Amino acid sequence: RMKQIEDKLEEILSKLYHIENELARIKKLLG
Amino acid sequence: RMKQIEDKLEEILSKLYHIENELARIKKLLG
Amino acid sequence: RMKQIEDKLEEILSKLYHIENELARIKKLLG
Amino acid sequence: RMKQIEDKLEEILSKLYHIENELARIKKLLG
Repeated sequence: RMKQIEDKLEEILSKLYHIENELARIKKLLG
Repeated sequence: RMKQIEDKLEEILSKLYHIENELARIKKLLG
Repeated sequence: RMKQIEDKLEEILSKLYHIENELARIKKLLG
Repeated sequence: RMKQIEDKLEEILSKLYHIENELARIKKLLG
């Protein structure tokens, strides 16, 4: 339950990693 | 006390899925 | 120590709320 | 698990702060 809990949070922690990658493109796209 | 925990998680999940495509959209909007 | 966890998932939850808005605003501001 | 969960949540906290911060900017540029 708990290891399943900390697993979803490693998940959440990566998508979040992806969104900054993307505000990283946007910035390009916008000068 | 605890189903709540994994219930808010699927929900934090769902959001980031929303955000996912919003950025997709934003990327598109921009190029 | 388990109400702690939840009250954080909520403060995460909420920031995911505002995030949705920044991007729907960014979204309109170009389209 | 206890320390470990609350080693990640506050890494997601921190991260929401900066993705949020990053969007403030996207605003100000965009108008």
